[PDB]
Amino acid sequence: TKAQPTEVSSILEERIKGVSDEANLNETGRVLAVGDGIARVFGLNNIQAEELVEFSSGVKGMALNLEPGQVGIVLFGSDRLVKEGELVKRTGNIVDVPVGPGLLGRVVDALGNPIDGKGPIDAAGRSRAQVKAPGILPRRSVHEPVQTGLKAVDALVPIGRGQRELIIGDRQTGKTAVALDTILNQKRWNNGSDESKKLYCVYVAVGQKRSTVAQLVQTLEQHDAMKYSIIVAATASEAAPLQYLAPFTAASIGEWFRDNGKHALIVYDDLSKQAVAYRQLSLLLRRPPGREAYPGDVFYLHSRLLERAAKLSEKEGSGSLTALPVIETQGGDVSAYIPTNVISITDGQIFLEAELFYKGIRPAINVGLSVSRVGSAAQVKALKQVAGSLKLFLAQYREVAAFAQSDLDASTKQTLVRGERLTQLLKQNQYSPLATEEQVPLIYAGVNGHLDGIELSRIGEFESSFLSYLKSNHNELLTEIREKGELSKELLASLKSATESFVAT
Amino acid sequence: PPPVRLFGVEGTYATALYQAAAKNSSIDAAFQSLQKVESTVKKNPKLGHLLLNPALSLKDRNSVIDAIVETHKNLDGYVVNLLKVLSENNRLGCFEKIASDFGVLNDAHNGLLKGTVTSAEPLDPKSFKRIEKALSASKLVGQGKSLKLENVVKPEIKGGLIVELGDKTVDLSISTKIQKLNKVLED
Amino acid sequence: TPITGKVTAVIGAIVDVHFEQSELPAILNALEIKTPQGKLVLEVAQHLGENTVRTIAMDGTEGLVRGEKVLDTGGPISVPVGRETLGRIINVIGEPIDERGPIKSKLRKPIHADPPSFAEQSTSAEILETGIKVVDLLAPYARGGKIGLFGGAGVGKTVFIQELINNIAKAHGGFSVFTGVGERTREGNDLYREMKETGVINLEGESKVALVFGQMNEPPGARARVALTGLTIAEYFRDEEGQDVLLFIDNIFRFTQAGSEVSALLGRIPSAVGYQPTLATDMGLLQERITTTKKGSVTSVQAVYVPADDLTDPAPATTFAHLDATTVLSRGISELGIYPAVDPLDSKSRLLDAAVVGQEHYDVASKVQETLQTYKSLQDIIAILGMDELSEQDKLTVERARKIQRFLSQPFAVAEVFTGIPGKLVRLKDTVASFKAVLEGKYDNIPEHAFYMVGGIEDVVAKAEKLAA
Repeated sequence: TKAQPTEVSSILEERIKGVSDEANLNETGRVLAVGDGIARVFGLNNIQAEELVEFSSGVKGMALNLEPGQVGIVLFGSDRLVKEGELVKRTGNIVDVPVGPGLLGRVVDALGNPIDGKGPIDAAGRSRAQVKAPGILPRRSVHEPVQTGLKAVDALVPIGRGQRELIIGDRQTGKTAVALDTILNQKRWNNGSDESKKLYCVYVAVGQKRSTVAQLVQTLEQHDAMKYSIIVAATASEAAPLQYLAPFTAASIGEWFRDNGKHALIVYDDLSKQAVAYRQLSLLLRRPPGREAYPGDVFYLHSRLLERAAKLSEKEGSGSLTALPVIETQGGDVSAYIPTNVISITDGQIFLEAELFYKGIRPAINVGLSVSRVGSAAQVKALKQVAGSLKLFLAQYREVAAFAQSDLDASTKQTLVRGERLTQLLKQNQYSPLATEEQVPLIYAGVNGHLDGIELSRIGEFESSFLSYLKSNHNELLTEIREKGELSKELLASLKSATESFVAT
Repeated sequence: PPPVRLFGVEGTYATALYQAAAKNSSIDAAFQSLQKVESTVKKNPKLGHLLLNPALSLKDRNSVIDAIVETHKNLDGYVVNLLKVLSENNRLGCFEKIASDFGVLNDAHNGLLKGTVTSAEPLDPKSFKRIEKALSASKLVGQGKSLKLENVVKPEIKGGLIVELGDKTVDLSISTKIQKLNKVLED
Repeated sequence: TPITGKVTAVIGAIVDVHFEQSELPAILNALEIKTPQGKLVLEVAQHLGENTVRTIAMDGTEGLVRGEKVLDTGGPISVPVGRETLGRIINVIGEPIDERGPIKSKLRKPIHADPPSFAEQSTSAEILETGIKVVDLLAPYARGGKIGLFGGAGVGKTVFIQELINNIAKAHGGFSVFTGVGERTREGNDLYREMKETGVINLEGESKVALVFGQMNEPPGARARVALTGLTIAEYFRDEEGQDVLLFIDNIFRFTQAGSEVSALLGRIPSAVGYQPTLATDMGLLQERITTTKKGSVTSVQAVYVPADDLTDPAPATTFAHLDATTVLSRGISELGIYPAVDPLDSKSRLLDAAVVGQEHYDVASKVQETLQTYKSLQDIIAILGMDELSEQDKLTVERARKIQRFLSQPFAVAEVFTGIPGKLVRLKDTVASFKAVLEGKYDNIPEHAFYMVGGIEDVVAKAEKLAA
């Protein structure tokens, strides 16, 4: 006829034997059938929705399905630990994770257990994992700088603080490095006394080898930068429900900084592995497969995660928390449900081409499929002026090379000469972050066509020599770009003159 | 768990009832009260057969229970809690089903075989007795298990006789012999 | 009235209540469950028997203690509408979330309403022009019409719509509604700011705009009834104020998507892909409440975030049914660098005709379509064997088509921020002349690059002088 959870013979036997089990089922439960990393518990009638429960196995779970007579907890933990008819006690609180200031230079897991084991986490509070996005009214436009040290990603992609900006590209191109370079570049920003010049960068590692992350941590401490950055970890080892809760928890920690008004940044690497995790969880919850077998609430998950990163209003102290979610594109095909969903949410994407990567640019920023919907201003005015038209130029090189494969018009050839020469200038090797002051003249040179004086072979020589030359000839110009942050007509002329001077030699 | 496992679906209620009242050792009492309420089911045929139909509310269902226990107070007490369960679970179609299941389960706990000697004719009482004697004589009855034996008339059994009890049958039929004949005299 | 219930289940934000009292709220009633954090408005969607309804919860469920008292607030949720909704940004509930304080509600109107009748239709045909050349040539709009846009949203998709707001709504005198379902909060903040700046919303004095904003953060169920909420405000303008309205919806894929999620939870077995079985009816009802009636003809702009550009996914397909014009926007054409990124063989309007917009316009468009179709047809052939190795007559056509494609590139006003190129809005009469000339190869004596990202024919000529330098 029908199957009801009370039909379970031991439960059924208590009801027959008089009735119930003395109101023990309002705040403690006893586990019923269990497996598939979800448990069905009898009682816990005072359970709050999305409460954290602690099982006597030590495993803690988030109530997901509140059903008449039974609750379907999701086990943040391994199955072997949990056993049937175990007594579940209510934590009594909605899932919260400790948040505070003393997570800078800490590796924690998703439960906030310090897996760096640099003692207990110094956390002011705990804050609920899910928190609503700031509305239209608490939002405020971005204008703060985020300089990545990668000229392309800092002259074709303007990034500022409190934004939502996608970083997308191909599997195991050491995808991480672009972000690592940003963290390094804003070392001197983060050596800045002003804490609106300090970023607190959170690296959420989802679905990555526990070994690889440990190498990264050591790398970060070699590059002396761990102390201004947080690492949240949800490794490959870590259980799929933990992985599901990992980005949300990380964003709570960031929000404590954000809600100090202080400027932060968070990199969620890789949400594609969250998609697989949510898929696993959903399928094991027997929720009907969505497209590409990825659940239908995957859009909801990502959108809730992403939209909690913001540049708050003046009232809220201009609470920056930049978001850079790192998507591992399926075969480099941006048509694909998970990538497209992210693209629509984010403002700007930074697609990278394998062909260019292979063709010796590490990093190799495809600019056909990199856009930044951050638009004009979010980076230094000097780097708006000099950067002027370069997006056009490299999409004129793109156009030129579209039809390059018959006869060439002098206009196309001139562009090809600029394009190729510009491409050499673009090239940057990993762990070479470039100062803002340094980026202005290089871009000036190419834009003002003074880079035709250099041949492709000698572009690299020109770059290093030019920077050394500028400093030796007059570091005054660069100091002006350092403080003024703008090129006065005199400074601009002086720079034109200076560029011409070096170009000549 | 208490003797004789029944894998009844909605018979899980009967199983539960059995073990629950076995552990309270009020099984004979249960069986008797169950007979009495079962009797009052048969003796309530209008709206006690014709309102075993699912259309009752929670509140209206409860009031059907209340009318039944007004009719008699001979109830196990555990089966009054079971009555509550059946009202709440709105188990009413498999209500006499549960009664039958508990009865079988109970009288199995007491020990009592069942049996039938389906035949193509209604055999003699002399036959019933002679066969019953024979069956008790055969090691099939080992005692602690009694017997019911009903010879039934079924035209379907063509040839022989068929004895059935304890999931052990001797099935004499004409059909199997006919079958062998047919097959070989066509091949 | 106080009609109690308890929350038996909370399977997502599709709570099930058991109204203890046999007095059972009817379907499409609204219920208030009181909570320490505000209240929750839930809407009865099924009666599952034994006085246990299953209710959509329009707010994000959490904290719920199993068995929570309910009170029945009855009927379809009645939003508050008015001239004092103009300026306001309103929550799904109707709460002014831009905190211009409470709406002085004249009429509070039910969320659910029925589309006007076949006889009540007043079928328009009045041309609405934008000044966007590609739009004008290929699929000219009509005021009161139903306009449609497809492809990846916020791929400048949002920007395209913003350009439409900039052009069309700064040429529309009546009211205008922007309703953004799953809107990007920063973009919304910018838009609100821009609107306030351009006086379209003016905090003091009247606003000829009203706003509904639905963030994609907000749970699916809330997003489902964002559309209906906006649609009610639109009805107040259409009917009660009478006045013709603009309407923007961005994106209605989010409406469909939300529906598919809740359908599963409701218990409805999911139809193909996963979509709600009631997809067609709901879309139909909604898009016929934006219809052209004797009481008002409401210009609608519908934006579909086509998922992975699967138009074959039934929801975009069924959008075409409820449209009179479409302007499917192609990612490929975006890759080709064209802004507007409009697919040129996948735009249509019924307004395009040889007498509706005249024979000359129609002939020009016909030739453009044919020329481009040839060029696309020979794309394989060209690549394997050069266009040099293809016919001379065709080679002229190919070169011409490359020019035409570039000619269609036109900068835009609020694209000016992103592109960095000052916008161009070119008169429709001018457009026909300009394209006609190009087709007659009059100006096909100058570079292909000249035609790229510029407005009128005169601009191309001037840019030839620029290129020459």
